[PDB]
Amino acid sequence: DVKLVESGGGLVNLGGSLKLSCAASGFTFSRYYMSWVRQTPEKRLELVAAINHNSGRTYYSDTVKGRFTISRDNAKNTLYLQMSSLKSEDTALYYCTRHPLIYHGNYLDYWGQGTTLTVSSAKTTPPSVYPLAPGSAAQTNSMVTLGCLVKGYFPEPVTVTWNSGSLSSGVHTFPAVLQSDLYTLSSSVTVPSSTWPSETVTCNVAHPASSTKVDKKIVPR
Amino acid sequence: DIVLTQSPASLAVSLGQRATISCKASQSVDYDGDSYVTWYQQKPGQPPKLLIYVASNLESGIPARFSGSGSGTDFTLNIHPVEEEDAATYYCQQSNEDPWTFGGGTKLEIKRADAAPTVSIFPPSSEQLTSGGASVVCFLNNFYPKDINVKWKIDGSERQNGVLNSWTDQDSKDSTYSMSSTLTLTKDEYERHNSYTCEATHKTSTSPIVKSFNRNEC
Repeated sequence: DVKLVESGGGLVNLGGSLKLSCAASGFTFSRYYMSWVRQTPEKRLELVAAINHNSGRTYYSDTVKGRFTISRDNAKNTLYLQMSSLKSEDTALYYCTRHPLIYHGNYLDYWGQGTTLTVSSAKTTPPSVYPLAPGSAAQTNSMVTLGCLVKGYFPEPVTVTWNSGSLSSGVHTFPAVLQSDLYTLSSSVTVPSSTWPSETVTCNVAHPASSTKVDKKIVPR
Repeated sequence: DIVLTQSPASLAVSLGQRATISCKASQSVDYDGDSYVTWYQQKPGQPPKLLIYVASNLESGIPARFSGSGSGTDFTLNIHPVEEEDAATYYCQQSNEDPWTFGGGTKLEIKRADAAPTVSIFPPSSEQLTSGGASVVCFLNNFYPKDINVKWKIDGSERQNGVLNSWTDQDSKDSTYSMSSTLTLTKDEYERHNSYTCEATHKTSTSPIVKSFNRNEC
């Protein structure tokens, strides 16, 4: 099975530079056309650059022409994007993409998981993780809701877990919103009422850009 | 460049029904027996998958419920019947001219029955007050029609500055939506008022769902 896994993304300053990598397996890499496509925060997709099987031909969008460089090593089964003079507009999730052979299949056959690029003057900041518990006069029905407030981090992403996975089926983690220059998001979980007093409920919160990880037990009031 | 505009931006279709997504191109894209238009499906947090290539060729493995058509400047994707896991943003891509161009995408919302939100409200944590801040959080969970309204009232006085709302993507398991609204203010501000109220209005009730606490009560 074809698999593409990209890496090297993270925060970088304006005017800055950073090289992305895409690792390929499950197919004869030397036969294929390869491209980078980026998805903006607002979900628009755009092909930044492409390269053929033998590095004989490369294409760049006009917005990246002269700042980016695409390369490949057919022996290592790796593709690269060398970026420079980074602008805020470059901020995106970058996928590497395979083309099918010979107009056979679709002009982009397979995509990776993406690696994230944040171009910004703002600084890497870990979050504060506050516990959200109901007041002592709480909502005593068959189920109770609890949460954590993950506030003041930068850049994306965060990951939120609850009791390290076991509580997945009742979790809503809401997408982050941007304030002064910091993301806040929240996350709820529901658990039978007859469980919350006597049982631990714990949000696991990681922020990879700051190598943060904290787990906050939710305590009643 | 070939601008690719996708209407509508979102479409809500019931399970069993048909969905159709349009992709209009600013110039013709039809290179003879081949119109080079691709459709891609993206579930949130997932990487896009190839759905249809060269306008109407079904890629290997995709269900026959997905089909593609069109010529010149007008192209179309159909899914029929729609099923649960078609919740996604579908994209059209041109590839007859450099630069290869994408449409802005069209979200397909799954149309289920009306369901009212479960509302819950949460005081500022001791641990936040200690740092000199105060956020009050309200959860409107598992509701349908995405459409809602949250009123944040302080001592029975609507307030709106410092309010941050977020919406989740439609739920894969039950096709509902969910939202959080968070009122933030400083600790001192928090300490000048008694009642903090989250009110939710949804098309399934004329009576608002009202959830509150008093800072002074117990």
